[PDB]
Amino acid sequence: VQLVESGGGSVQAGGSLRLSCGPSGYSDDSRFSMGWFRQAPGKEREGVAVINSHGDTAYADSVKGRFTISKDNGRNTLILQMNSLKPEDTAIYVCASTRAYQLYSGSRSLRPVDYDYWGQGTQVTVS
Amino acid sequence: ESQPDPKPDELHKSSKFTGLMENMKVLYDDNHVSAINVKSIDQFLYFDLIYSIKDTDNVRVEFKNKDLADKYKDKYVDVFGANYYYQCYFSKTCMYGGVTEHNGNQLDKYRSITVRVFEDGKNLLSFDVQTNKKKVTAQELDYLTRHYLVKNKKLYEFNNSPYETGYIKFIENENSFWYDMMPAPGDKFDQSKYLMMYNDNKMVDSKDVKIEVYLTTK
Repeated sequence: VQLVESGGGSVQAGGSLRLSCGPSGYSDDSRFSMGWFRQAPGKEREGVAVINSHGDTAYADSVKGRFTISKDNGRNTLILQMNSLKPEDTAIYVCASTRAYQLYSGSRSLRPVDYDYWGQGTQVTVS
Repeated sequence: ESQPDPKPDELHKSSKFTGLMENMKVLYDDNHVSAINVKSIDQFLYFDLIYSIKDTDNVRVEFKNKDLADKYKDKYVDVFGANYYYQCYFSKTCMYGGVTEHNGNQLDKYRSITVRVFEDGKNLLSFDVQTNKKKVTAQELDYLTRHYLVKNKKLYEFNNSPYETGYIKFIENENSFWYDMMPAPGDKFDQSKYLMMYNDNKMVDSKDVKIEVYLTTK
C-alpha cells in the first residue's frame, strides 16, 4: 500500500485548502480506515480527521466545523477540505490508512499507533 | 518483559467445555461495576478493599497481594470491572483489580482505541473501545472489547460459542501480554476463579496500547 498526498500549500488566515490522497495497493472491495494527521514544528503528530469503511467520521476538537474528511469512491481519493484556516493549523499533514478487513473497518481512531500505512506528508502554511 | 504469544495447544478449546457458557457471557454483558472518585470504606482481608458503590451497594475488590491493597486503601480512585455474586463472601458483590488513581489520570475527552479482530488468521473487522483514563486497567479494555463482540459477533451464547478459541492480546511498545477468552475444559466454570486473572490490577497507557483479538472457528 502506498499513500501519495497532494493539495498542500499556503494561504492567509481565513483561507481554504483541499488535501487529496489516492491510495494504491488495495482491492476494489477492501474495507479499511483512513485519516489525516499533522505534525507542527516541535510537537507530536496528532490525528485531525478519520473515516471508517462505511463512511462514519471523527475529528479532533480543534478542527471540528472547519475541516471535512470524505472519500470519493469513483475517484479513489481521500479528501480533506480545510476551511477557515488559522496560523495554528500550520503543519506537515500526512495521510494514513489501515490494513483491510473482510467485514468492515469500524475504527475511527485518532491515535497514530492505530494506522499501518503512512504517506510522505505535505506542507500547509497559514500566515 | 514480554509474555510469549500462545501456541495453539496453550489455548482453551470451547469444544472441551461442557458447562454453561451463559456463566461466562453474563460477565461481559451490560452490567459491570463502574465508580468515579471513590475511596475504600473498609477492608475484610489484607489483600482486599471494600467500597460503597451505587447499583442504579458494597463492592469487595480483591487484589493479588497486600501491596496493591495498601497502595489504594486511602486513595480516591476509579473502579471498573466485571463482578460476580456466586461465592461472594465478606463479613454484596465482588470483583478483582480494576482500580486506578482518580487524580491526574483523567483525559479531557473520551479516547478511541482500535480493536483488530482476526478470525482463522484473516483480518475480520476492526472497531473502537473508548476510555477517558490516561492509565487504564487491561480489565476495563478487555471488558469493553468482549462486550462489543458479545453484542455483534455472539462471542458467547447461552449454551456455547461459535468460536473454538479466542484470546485478547495487549501490545505496549515492545511488551505484550494476553488473556484466554474461553473457559477451561470440563463441566465446571467458576466466575470467581476466572475473573481472578484480573487481580494483578495490570494497567496500560491509553495513548499507546494496541488491542488485538484472535478467534478461530470450529
